Amino acid sequence: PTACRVCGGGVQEFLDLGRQPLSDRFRKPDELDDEFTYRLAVGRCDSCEMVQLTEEVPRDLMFHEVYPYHSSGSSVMREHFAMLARDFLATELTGPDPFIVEIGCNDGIMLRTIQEAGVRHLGFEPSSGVAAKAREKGIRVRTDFFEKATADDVRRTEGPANVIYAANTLCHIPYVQSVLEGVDALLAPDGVFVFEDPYLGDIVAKTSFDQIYDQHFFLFSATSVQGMAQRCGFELVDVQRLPVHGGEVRYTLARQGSRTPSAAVAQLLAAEREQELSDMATLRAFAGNVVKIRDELTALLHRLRAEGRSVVGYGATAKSATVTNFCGIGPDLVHSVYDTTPDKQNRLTPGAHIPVRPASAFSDPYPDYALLFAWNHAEEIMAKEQEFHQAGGRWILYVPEVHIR
Ligand SMILES: Cc1cn([C@H]2C[C@H](O)[C@@H](COP(=O)(O)OP(=O)(O)O[C@@H]3C[C@](C)(N)C(=O)[C@@H](C)O3)O2)c(=O)[nH]c1=O
Ligand SMILES: Nc1ncnc2c1ncn2[C@@H]1O[C@H](CSCC[C@H](N)C(=O)O)[C@@H](O)[C@H]1O
Ligand SMILES: [Zn+2]
Repeated sequence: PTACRVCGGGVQEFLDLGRQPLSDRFRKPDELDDEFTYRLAVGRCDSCEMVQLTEEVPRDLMFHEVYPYHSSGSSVMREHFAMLARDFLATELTGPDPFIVEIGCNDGIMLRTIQEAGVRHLGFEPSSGVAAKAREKGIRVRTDFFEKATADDVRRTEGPANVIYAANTLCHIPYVQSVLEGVDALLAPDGVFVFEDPYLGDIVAKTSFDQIYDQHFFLFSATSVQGMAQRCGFELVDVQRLPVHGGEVRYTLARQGSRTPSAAVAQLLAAEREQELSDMATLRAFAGNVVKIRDELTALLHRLRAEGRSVVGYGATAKSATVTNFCGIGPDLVHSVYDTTPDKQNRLTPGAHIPVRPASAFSDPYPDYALLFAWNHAEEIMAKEQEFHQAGGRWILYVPEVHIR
């Protein structure tokens, strides 16, 4: 039985994805085939409605010098964060001498615009190789985890932050209480803590179970974020839905009664209550659809092999680990996975051990099918891969349902 990371309440499981490897550990073909596994399963707190995993992977197993994800590899995301940065420069960072702190700045995808504006800033990025890529752009970065203590250090030496921002980062952090204590110590009395992460509403609507893997500890909703804020002295004052990463919410927290919540907060809370998003029965129905997609996807891939049709994957996403290991998909069904990330090329995917090859290798003669694990990047990827589809190759998607197009 598992205690809620936010409130200490009881977490009831509704989905068990089985033994999983680390999502971003790509081994060389010669490397011995052991690896760390953990049980991936998800539950909902009874008190605060926080959806969360029931086993944590230690932070240092996930975030360290070989973290292979470099945010700046997507043009869509580069544009997304530039705009977010400009939006902040125009609103929250108009002070004299404003200060913005980003938790999980990675290769500096967001902070580059802040630095280029001459605004004082600090990235926390415990993963030293991406941290280094950010410093190369001139960005000020601390190779440390953000938590209560390092936030106190930063308050002490740099004074309060007008904005603390985290993208695709807070949901990676089981110790959200120490984070929030750090925000409390660091943030200006009139500041904002803004974070954006994959949205439970979108996961449930699209049955995108591949959004569940080791680094996604929390699947936030407005209902559970409002509860978490309230419980720590903050308040949810705005929400914005975002289409990136398969569907996200950007949550804006201010200290309690410092600002008036936008109409958008009540409206989303009401949609979720109306749709019974976080009712155990809804989440269990989602889990039932998860199994259906597994069963349909494997039936398709085995049918393809029996009809002599070649299948590869496209995008060696962290997400794809959950798919290949839960579904039992390896090299006998999907021969290679094509990917743009140098640190993942000439390696095997975790658990399933499918060879990863450079995307530049996905070329004539094309395979018959490409299983699109990077389905959140469909438009960006398919625009670069017109020749494949023109030649008659087809994509296999499993979100929101198994289908070919
Ligand atoms: C755009 C594009 C990507 N690709 C390849 C590159 C990447 O390996 C992967 C895409 O991964 P993408 O869906 O962005 O992140 P992943 O699920 O891994 O998830 C990661 C892990 C992390 C930090 N924990 C997180 O939360 C999100 C933000 O990112 O796909 C191409 O080959 N061609 C392309 O044109
Ligand atoms: N406690 C913590 N403080 C700051 N960053 C952290 C952290 N725990 C993990 N991270 C970093 O959080 C990042 C999650 S990946 C998301 C990166 C980027 N913000 C983007 O949206 O694409 C990784 O670079 C990881 O090393
Ligand atoms: Zn709780």
